[PDB]
Amino acid sequence: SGFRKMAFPSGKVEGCMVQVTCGTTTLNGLWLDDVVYCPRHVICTSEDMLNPNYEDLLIRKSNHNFLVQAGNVQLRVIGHSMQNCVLKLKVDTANPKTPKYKFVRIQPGQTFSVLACYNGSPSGVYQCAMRPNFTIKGSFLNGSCGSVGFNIDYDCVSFCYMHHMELPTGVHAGTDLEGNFYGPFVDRQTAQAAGTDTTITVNVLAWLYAAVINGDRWFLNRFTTTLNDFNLVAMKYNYEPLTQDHVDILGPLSAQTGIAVLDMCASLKELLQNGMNGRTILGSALLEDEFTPFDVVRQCSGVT
Amino acid sequence: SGFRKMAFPSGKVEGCMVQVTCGTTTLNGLWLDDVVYCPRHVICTSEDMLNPNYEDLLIRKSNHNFLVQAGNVQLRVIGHSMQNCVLKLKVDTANPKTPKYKFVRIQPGQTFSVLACYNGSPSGVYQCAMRPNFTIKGSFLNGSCGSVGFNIDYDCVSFCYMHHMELPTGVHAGTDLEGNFYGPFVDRQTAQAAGTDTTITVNVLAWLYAAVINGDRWFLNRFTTTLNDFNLVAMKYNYEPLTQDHVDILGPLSAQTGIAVLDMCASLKELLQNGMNGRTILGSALLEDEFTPFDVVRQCSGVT
Ligand SMILES: *CCC(=O)N(c1ccc(C(C)C)nc1)[C@@H](C(=O)Nc1c(C)cccc1CC)c1cccnc1
Ligand SMILES: *CCC(=O)N(c1ccc(C(C)C)nc1)[C@@H](C(=O)Nc1c(C)cccc1CC)c1cccnc1
Repeated sequence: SGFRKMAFPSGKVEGCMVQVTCGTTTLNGLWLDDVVYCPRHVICTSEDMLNPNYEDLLIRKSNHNFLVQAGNVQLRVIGHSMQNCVLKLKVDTANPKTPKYKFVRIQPGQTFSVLACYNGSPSGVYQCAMRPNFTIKGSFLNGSCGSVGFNIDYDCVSFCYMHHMELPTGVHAGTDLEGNFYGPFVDRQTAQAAGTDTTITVNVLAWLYAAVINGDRWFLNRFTTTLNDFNLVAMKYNYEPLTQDHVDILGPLSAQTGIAVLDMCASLKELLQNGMNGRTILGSALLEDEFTPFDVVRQCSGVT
Repeated sequence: SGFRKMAFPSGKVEGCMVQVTCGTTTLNGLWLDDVVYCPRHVICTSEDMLNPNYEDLLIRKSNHNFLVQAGNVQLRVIGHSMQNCVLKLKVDTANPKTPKYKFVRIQPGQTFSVLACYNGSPSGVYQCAMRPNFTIKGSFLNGSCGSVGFNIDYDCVSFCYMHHMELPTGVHAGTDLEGNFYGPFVDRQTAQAAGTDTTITVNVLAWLYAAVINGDRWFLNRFTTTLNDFNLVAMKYNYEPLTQDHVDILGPLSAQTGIAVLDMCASLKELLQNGMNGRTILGSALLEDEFTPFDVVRQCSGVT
C-alpha cells in the first residue's frame, strides 16, 4: 500500500538525450533512430527572441552549424528540416539505444513523466499533467529546453511533450514531438498569459478512489448526487465538467471499491463546500488532480 | 523556475534489477558486479513469516535453489551467504551494466529516490525521505521487496535502502545494502508499531527557501526568533529540534535569498501557529519536509 506521485522509469529516455548547440545556444535534443529532435528556438540569438522569423533565421544555418553531442562523442549532421516548432536533424548514425517508440499528442488532464535535462544530461525525473489551459507546472531552469515528456507501455515509449518555454508567470509551455504547441502559445518572447487553470475533476475522483483503497476513508459520506447537480458545484469551484465518459473511465475503480461514481462525486462535493477542516487525504491537504484513473489502476496493480 | 518532487534518473539502477525466486517466493534483487543482493525473507514460506529462524531455513537451501533471472536470461548461482537481513548470491557473471556505486547508510531526514519493481522489472520511480521514526512512506505492493533507494552523484550511485516490509499501519521498513534495518524493525510478521513521525524541520526550512526563490513569498513576515524560542514551538508541533548544524547547512540558501535562517524560522513559527489560512506554498496546502537543503540547491542549480 501507499500512494506516491510516481514517474515512469527514465532509462529508455535517458539513452536518447543529446546536447544540441547552434552558435552560442545549447539545449537538449531527443535522438531516435537517425533523427535528433529539438526546439527550433536553438537557432535564435539574444536580439531574436522578441520577434523571430524562423524560416529566415534557418536560411543562414547549414548542417555543420548544428553541433550534436551524445555523451562525449559528436554526431555528424547530414540534413536538417523544420517541422512546425521543432528542428529535425538527420545524423549519420542511428541511436543504438533507440527504444520502441511513438509520438503522441495528449489531451488536457492526461499525465506524463518528464526527464529534466541540461547540456544533454539528465538531472531528474518527475510526474506532471497537461493542465486544462495547456500549460504544465514543471521544474525547468535555463537550458532545460528540449527535455521531454513521455509515458511507457511495457517497452514502448510514447513521447508526448518537448519543453520550449517558461511563460512570464512561471508556468511552462511546449510542443508534441511534431512541433505543435499545446495551447495557443508561440515560441516568441512576447506577452502570453495562460487561461484559467481549472482542476481536473476525473483525476481528483481517481485519487479519492486511490485514498479509499489505501485506507483513507474519513471523507466518505452518506450522500449521493447527479452529474448535473455535481457539475453545478464543479463550475462554482473551477473544476472541469464531469461527463459520462469520465464516469465510464472510473468504472474499474468504482467496481474495486464498491463505491458508485456518483456517491464519490457527492463526497467530492462536500469536500469542495466544507473544505478539509485541517485533515489530510493521502498525505495531502488539498485535492490532488495529477493522477489519471489509468494511473491509479496501474500504481495499485503494479504494472511494470 | 517551478519546484517539483524530483527523483534521480533511474536508468543506472534499472540495469541492476533482477528477479530472485526461492521455492514459491519471487522478489527483486540488485545485481552489482557478480553479486545479487536481496531480502533474506525470500527463503520464507507462508508458515515461516510469524517466527522465522533464518539460519535454520538457510541450511535447507543450496545455490541451485536461488533462481536469478536478469531480463529473459538466467544467472548461474555459484555461492550464497547471509549478511544481516540480506542474502548475497554470487553469480558467475558480472553485471555488464554495473554503474560506479557505493553502499551508504543514510540518516533520518535524508532523501532518496526509489525504483519500485515487481518480478525484477521496474514499474516506477519516486522521491521520498527516511522519516525520523526510521520508516518510509512509499508505494509498494506485494512483490516490491528488494526494490531499492538510491542517490546519484554525477555517475556514482549510492544505494541506501532495500525494501523489506510493510508495517500493519501501511508504512514501510527496510535495510541499508549491508542488511541492517533502519530503525528497530525486524523481518518478522509481528507487532511492530512505529514511533512519532515528527516533521523534518531543516527540510521544511529548505522548502520555504525554495518557495521564496520561485516567487511564493506571502508567508515572509516582519519577525525573527532564536534557536531556543523556535525549538519550543517546534517541540509543540512535533517538529524535529533545529540545531546549529542545520542552520549551517541552510547557509547557501540564506545567502542566495538574503533571508537569515532565524528570520525564516520566525516565518515557519507563524505558519505553525496560524496555519496557512487556505493559502498554498509551492502548490502545497501543508509544509513539505521531503526536500533536503542539498536537494533545493541541486534542483535550483540543475546539477546533472
Ligand atoms: C532552453 C532555453 C531557455 O532556457 N529559455 C528560453 C529562452 C528563449 C526562448 C525563445 C527564443 C523565446 N525560449 C526559451 C527559458 C525561457 O523560456 N525564458 C523565459 C522566461 C523564464 C519567461 C518569459 C519569457 C522567456 C523567454 C526568453 C527557460 C527558462 C526556464 C525554463 N524553461 C525555459
Ligand atoms: C516482497 C514480500 C512482500 O510483498 N511482503 C512481505 C511478506 C513477508 C515478509 C516477511 C517474511 C515477514 N516480508 C514482506 C509484504 C509485507 O510486508 N506484508 C505485510 C503487510 C502488508 C503488513 C504487515 C505484515 C506484513 C508481512 C507479511 C509487502 C506488501 C506490500 C509492500 N511491501 C511489502
